[PDB]
Amino acid sequence: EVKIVVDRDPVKTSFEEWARPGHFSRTLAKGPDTTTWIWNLHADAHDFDSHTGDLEEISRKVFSAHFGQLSIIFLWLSGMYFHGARFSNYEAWLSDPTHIGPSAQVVWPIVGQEILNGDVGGGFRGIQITSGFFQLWRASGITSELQLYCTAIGALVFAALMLFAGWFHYHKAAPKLAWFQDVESMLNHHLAGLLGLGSLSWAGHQIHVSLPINQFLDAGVDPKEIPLPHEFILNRDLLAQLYPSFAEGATPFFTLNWSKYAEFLTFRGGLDPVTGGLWLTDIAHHHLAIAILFLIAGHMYRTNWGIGHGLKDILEAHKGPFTGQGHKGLYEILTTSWHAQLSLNLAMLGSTTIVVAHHMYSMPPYPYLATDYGTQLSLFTHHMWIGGFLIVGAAAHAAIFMVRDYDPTTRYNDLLDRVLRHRDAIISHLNWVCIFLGFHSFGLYIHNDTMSALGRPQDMFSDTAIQLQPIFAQWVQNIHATAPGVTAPGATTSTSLTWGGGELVAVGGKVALLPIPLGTADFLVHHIHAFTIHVTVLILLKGVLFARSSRLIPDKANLGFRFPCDGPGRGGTCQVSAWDHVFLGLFWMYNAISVVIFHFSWKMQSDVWGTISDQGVVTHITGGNFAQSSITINGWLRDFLWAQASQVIQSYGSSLSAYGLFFLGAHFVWAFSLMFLFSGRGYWQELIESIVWAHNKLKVAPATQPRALSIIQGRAVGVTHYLLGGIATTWAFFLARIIAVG
Amino acid sequence: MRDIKTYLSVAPVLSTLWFGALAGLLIEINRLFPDALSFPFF
Amino acid sequence: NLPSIFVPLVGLVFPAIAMTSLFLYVQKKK
Amino acid sequence: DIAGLTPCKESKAFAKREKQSVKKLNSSLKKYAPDSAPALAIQATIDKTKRRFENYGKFGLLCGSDGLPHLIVSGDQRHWGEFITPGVLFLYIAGWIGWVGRSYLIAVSGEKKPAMREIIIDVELAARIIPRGFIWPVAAYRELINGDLVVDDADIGY
Amino acid sequence: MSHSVKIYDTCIGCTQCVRACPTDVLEMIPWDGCKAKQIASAPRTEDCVGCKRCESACPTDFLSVRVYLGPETTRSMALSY
Amino acid sequence: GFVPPQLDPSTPSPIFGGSTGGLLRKAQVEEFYVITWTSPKEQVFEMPTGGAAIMREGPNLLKLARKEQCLALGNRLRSKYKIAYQFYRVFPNGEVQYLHPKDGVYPEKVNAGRQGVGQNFRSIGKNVSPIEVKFTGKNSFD
Amino acid sequence: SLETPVTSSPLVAWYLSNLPAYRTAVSPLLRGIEVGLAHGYLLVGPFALTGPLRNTPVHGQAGTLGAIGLVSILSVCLTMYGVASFNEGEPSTAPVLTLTGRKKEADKLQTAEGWSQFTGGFFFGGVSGAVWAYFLLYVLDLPYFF
Ligand code: CLA
Ligand SMILES: CC1=C(/C=C/C(C)=C\C=C\C(C)=C\C=C\C=C(C)/C=C/C=C(C)/C=C/C2=C(C)CCCC2(C)C)C(C)(C)CCC1
Ligand code: SF4
Ligand code: SF4
Repeated sequence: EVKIVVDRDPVKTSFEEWARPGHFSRTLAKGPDTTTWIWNLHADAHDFDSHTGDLEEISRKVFSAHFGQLSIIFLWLSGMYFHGARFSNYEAWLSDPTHIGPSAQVVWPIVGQEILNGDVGGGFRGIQITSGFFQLWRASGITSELQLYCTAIGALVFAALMLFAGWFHYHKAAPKLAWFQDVESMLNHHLAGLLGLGSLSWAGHQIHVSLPINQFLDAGVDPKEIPLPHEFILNRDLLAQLYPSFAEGATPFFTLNWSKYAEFLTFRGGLDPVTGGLWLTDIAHHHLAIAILFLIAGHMYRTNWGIGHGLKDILEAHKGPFTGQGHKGLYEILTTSWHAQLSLNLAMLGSTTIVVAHHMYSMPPYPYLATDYGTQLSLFTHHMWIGGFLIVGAAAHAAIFMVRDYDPTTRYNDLLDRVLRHRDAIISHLNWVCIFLGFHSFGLYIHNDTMSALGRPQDMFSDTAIQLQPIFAQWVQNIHATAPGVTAPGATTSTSLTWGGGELVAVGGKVALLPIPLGTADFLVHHIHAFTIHVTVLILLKGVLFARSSRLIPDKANLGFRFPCDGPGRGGTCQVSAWDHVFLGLFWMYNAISVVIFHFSWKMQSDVWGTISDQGVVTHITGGNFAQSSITINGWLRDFLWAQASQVIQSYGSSLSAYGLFFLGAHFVWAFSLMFLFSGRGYWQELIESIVWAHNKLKVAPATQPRALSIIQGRAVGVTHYLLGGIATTWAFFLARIIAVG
Repeated sequence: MRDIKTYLSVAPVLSTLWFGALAGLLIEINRLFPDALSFPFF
Repeated sequence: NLPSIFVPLVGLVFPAIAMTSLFLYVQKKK
Repeated sequence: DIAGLTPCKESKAFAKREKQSVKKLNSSLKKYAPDSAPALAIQATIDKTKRRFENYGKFGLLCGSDGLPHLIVSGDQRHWGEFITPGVLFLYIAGWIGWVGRSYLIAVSGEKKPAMREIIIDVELAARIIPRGFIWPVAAYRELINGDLVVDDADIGY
Repeated sequence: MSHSVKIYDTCIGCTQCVRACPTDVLEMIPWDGCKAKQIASAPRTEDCVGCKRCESACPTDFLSVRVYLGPETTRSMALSY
Repeated sequence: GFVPPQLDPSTPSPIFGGSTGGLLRKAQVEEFYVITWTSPKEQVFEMPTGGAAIMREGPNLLKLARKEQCLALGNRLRSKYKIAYQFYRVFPNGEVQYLHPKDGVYPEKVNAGRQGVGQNFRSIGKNVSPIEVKFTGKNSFD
Repeated sequence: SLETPVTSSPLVAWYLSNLPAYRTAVSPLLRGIEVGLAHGYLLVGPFALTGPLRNTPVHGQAGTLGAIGLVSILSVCLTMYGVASFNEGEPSTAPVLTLTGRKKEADKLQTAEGWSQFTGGFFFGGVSGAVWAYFLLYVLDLPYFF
């Protein structure tokens, strides 16, 4: 069956190699005859599958690499907790979080950057932050710098431990194949073990530490004399004072009359007006139910005993009439090629990151989070960016799998075979859908702008003119606002407040959430999003499906994954490798994310965020001009892009001045990218040649023969600089604007 | 041992330490001579 | 006045006849 | 007074800039305890920029019509503490670096594959070649005298 | 005749092009101007697609087989429709 | 030249579902190609334009659009299973032409009998400047 | 090639074979005028209802004349394509083989003169369809919504 088989001490911890670069690649280890060697060295370091031919060694290598990654993550967490401990105003922030700006970074007074340590309130000076740690540290009842300090220490310990574990598992006790390739027990554990018990232990930490101290702070007390956590579990009488049921030990649970615990485990829903956040009772019930669900899920597959399924015994049964034999053998494909798994997991992880970004703003989990505007905004846009990048990586590695490790002779399948057998139909129909959406979602904006600039407003696309109504969205919102009436009696309000029914939650003269109406502008922006997503999918899916062989080049696969072209023959064959398909799709994903985040910023600052008067009149941060100025590109310039770019541009000579400076460098690089994206190579090669002559004239010609970057590396550096410029520009814009006005 | 010496003589780490030392020198000069615009020695 | 006669002609019908004439030409095959 | 630029030892707009700067700094200063280390550093920067304004009002800095220093690089050594002396100093430094690099390369050229020593420097040879900078003006000089600095018709290969 | 191929006496008769010719254009013939006593030949330039992969192989001084471009045709363009 | 053609017959086709990589209007109006080989055993092979299919015993017959795909598949069959092959061209009149070997022996190696179409007996640097030949039909490489 | 139920089925082949563009058992001019009147009845609707004079009591005649103009433009385009691609004594390029394999007479619809008859029929039919849609939309006009 399945056992603990491993091997002993393959590679010794000897520095013999560190002084010899490129030991892994036979060609690289010979020596740098030119300068392209030092590019090619970094370029293929992590390329494990091109260093061997057996999956055992590359599996060991990736097992060690995961430990390296985890060590870096732990070190980052430790740095964060430290800087919170020794360099923040966290205690003053806890004193009253309504109007005290979270700052967690000071700068040394050397070169005039003292102005960076701007006024943040609470007798502190420091660069304001928007990471949003403080809402978490108030949720977990840290409420003391000693806790941050010791947590940073423990994080450092875990980091060193993981680094050790890595070194040991690669060098000394290397796992074997029948361990890795055994996915049944891995699924079994990770379902039951990691996620379930994780959520369970967190529910523990919440019901036994957070809930009481948070309730006390909501009652209003200086956290100095707030009783320490362990003094809430050792002596029961405190929790007894809080929750009568909680003073009944464990009888009401075991004896199946769970309703007694109804006080601290409940299903209220909505938000908590004391902090706008979620009712921690609800989130505790959530984490606990999720723990139980993962535990009961974990027991699916047979591992050693006689019960349970087998991932081979599940696929082959499914075989429909149209497709034929079904998923037979697919189990072998997804167990014999790492790149396949990397692609699948990257896709699912990007999608989950996006849905996390979405669910965050509309249901603020933490307390006093939906009122620190910049934090909410920055979190949402960061998660969106991460999701986009993960998705593109998924597509790229899927293409790499399609090229290298796919083969019908032994890694056969009858499903993917059919899929590839009609690729042309797929790409054609997706292309036509892309054209259709492009037309009927952007030409609408063009028509609206034109009919505006021609003095014919009553022929526009808006509520006051020829009208388009997003009826399905309002239908769903009505349903979600009337569902807690009959369908979900156990709830108290709608699942969130953004559903089109209820009241508004406002703390400290500022609003946090309220109903959200949808106008024709929302219809148009949603169709823009749909179109751009469809085009990115078109690019990447075409790349994957045509990575093997196209009707232009018959044997593309033999030429490898990443090569620049196939010469200028047959009318020119530039950018045919799947690698170049990903190079293209990157820009379109960037554009999709950019327009999405702009739409989000405008919609929030024009319909939700803002301040509330003493009487109750709302005056939003931007005045609520969305439904009347999002329908013209010229509007986007005037109402949003130009106007709300003030705070970044007057930012010189103030605390926010750093956000100003980047706003130029971001643009600059942004420029710079074109120089690599537009030019070619031969020109630069000849220029380098003349420069080498000019040097050689002075007996300075270096033996590391200069060489203009190879084509693929040129495109890579170009796209990297371009993404950097764009993202840094929107980053500076967002931070400066929101943290200045809000 | 000598292997780690030849590794340390590889341009990345040597360059990092050299640049760190140079930057430290410059920032210390700036500390000991704030804003240092002219050459008020001769 | 005269614009109403000429502008529509140099905008639609004269460009149309020019385009169709050049179409016919470039599609010739002797 | 080159083209009428008075030194801000005597101009006024300089005093106005100084006054407004120290004023906004002081107004910012009165939002903490008079002893808090941040307030202390604030007062430190206040006196620091003050003594900067003073130093500028000590070295003949001709000063614009808007209250700003303005260099005078016309060649007159009267205002030379801006270009001439720092220029020749940086030229000395640059010649240092250029000569030491060139000498290192010319030396290490004589090996089996000089690329292996161009990526991984001969830090011993590097250390015993590096401090020669004090010779860069004179040494190269003799080179050009003896014609051992340039080449005539050897272009490729070496 | 759409494109054009040329071969020059710096051919060392190493025979990499033919092995890398995608559409069966080149071949070798008995010569007396190298050890291998064989030189290239292009009697099938009609199907010459135009990719430089052939002359991307010739490891001579500068080159020994050139691919000069010219007009276009239906087969010199990889058309399949 | 004792190197006669083989006059491609009509023999069965490989087992394949038929897919969007087949022929188009071009093949039906201008020209197409047919590759033919004898196989040692029913195995699996990836067609040039999509997916994979199985071959049969004896001689095979596959049709394709352009010569490049045929020759790519032939090189695959020669480097993967060590079998010989031919491919023929067809014209809508009914003509059939024999293209690849032209003697039976690969063009990879020497076989006397081939003429010398397109040689220049001078190094590449000896070519002349377009001004010396302008306003004429001639070009430098001729 | 692939043959899904879409591209291959009794009802779909039946329908596509019954519409005028493939029923070779009729004169090409008649198929042309039939498709013309079809598209004529077709296009009047949105052009009229959503035109730039919809808020005016003339919107009917306006949309109808616009439809007629578009029909005329497309008939011009048809004749132009025909004179471009079809020579005047050369053979046809229509599919002369059916699904079973019955060698079909070369479709006179796919001839220069046949394409000309088709174009003329289409133009006349489009005009008739447009005026018919007008007379049925603005005289006998109760059971509709517009
Ligand atoms: C000590 C080495 C050295 C020396 C003496 C020179 C000398 C020269 N270079 Mg130059 N160069 C060098 C290194 C050097 N270069 C390096 C490493 C690069 C790549 C970054 C270049 C890139 C370069 C370009 C692109 C151009 C020149 C040009 C020139 C000429 C005019 C000066 C100029 O514009 O430079 C400007 C200054 C630079 C480009 C900075 C490069 C100097 C580097 C940073 C010093 C390297 C020192 C060494 C690597 C560190 C090791 C220290 C030691 C312990 C070994 C001049 C002959 C120009 C020319 O053709 O003139 C006709 C020109 O267009 N160089
Ligand atoms: C001093 C010096 C100099 C100069 C320099 C310069 C001029 C520079 C510039 C620069 C520019 C003109 C621009 C720049 C820009 C930059 C940037 C722009 C950066 C960035 C970075 C980063 C790192 C970012 C990041 C991020 C973001 C923000 C987004 C996404 C996320 C993350 C976080 C990634 C000289 C030569 C004299 C000499 C040497 C030294
Ligand atoms: S072009 Fe160069 S590569 Fe393409 S076929 Fe003719 S010779 Fe072989
Ligand atoms: S060119 Fe290079 S490859 Fe072609 S024949 Fe002459 S030597 Fe052999």
